[PDB]
Amino acid sequence: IYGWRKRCLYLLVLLLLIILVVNLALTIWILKVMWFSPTGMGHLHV
Amino acid sequence: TSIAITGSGSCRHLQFIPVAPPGIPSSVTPPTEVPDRDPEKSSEDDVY
Repeated sequence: IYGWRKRCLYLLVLLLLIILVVNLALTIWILKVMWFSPTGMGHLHV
Repeated sequence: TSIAITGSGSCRHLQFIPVAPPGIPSSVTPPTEVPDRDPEKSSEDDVY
């Protein structure tokens, strides 16, 4: 039934949405505690 | 004319000629003690 077909389709869309949301949260974290710059981590340069 | 008997050496705090000195020295001001303490810290980035 295309009905439950579409239902599970945007259920999968919802799952991809939550994984993207948590990934952006983790990457904003990974940018914050790192003081990240193209020169390198922190105020030094690797 | 004049005689001035003055202490020295081990008699630094002693003068023996009476000139009638009224000198009263002041007191040393008490400086605030400044101990330096450097304990470890968890990151304040935990807040953010």
